[PDB]
Amino acid sequence: QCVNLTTRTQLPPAYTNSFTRGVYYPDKVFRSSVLH
Amino acid sequence: NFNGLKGTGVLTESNKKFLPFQQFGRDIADTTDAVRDPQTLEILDITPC
Ligand SMILES: *[C@@H]1O[C@H](CO)[C@@H](O[C@@H]2O[C@H](CO)[C@@H](O)[C@H](O)[C@H]2NC(C)=O)[C@H](O)[C@H]1NC(C)=O
Ligand SMILES: *[C@@H]1O[C@H](CO)[C@@H](O)[C@H](O)[C@H]1NC(C)=O
Repeated sequence: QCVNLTTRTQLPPAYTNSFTRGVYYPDKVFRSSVLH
Repeated sequence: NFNGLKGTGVLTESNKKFLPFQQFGRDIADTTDAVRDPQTLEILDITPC
């Protein structure tokens, strides 16, 4: 049961300024009070 | 030896709060200076003798 919808509305998507997010812990190791 | 990490040192109980995904900690010289114990989940400082 897999019925598609005709009700698709086309509009070009907005852009947004991602300031300083999306940092993640780069490896499975602990470090502290340091610049790396 | 912890998990194959051979070394000579003095072990001590630590207040370095390793997050759940971590297993080892390291110094500015790229060497392991703390390690959570694989049997009982506490963090140990490693200091050279
Ligand atoms: C649901 O609609 C899509 C289109 O939105 C159908 O995909 C088309 O399938 C035909 C062949 O049947 C192709 O010639 C078109 O190029 C396809 N269009 C797109 C945009 O993919 C799909 O077959 C439909 N399915 C059902 C079950 O209705
Ligand atoms: C080792 O395993 C036994 C049984 O599997 C368990 O009772 C014991 O708590 C384990 N050791 C530790 C430190 O949890």
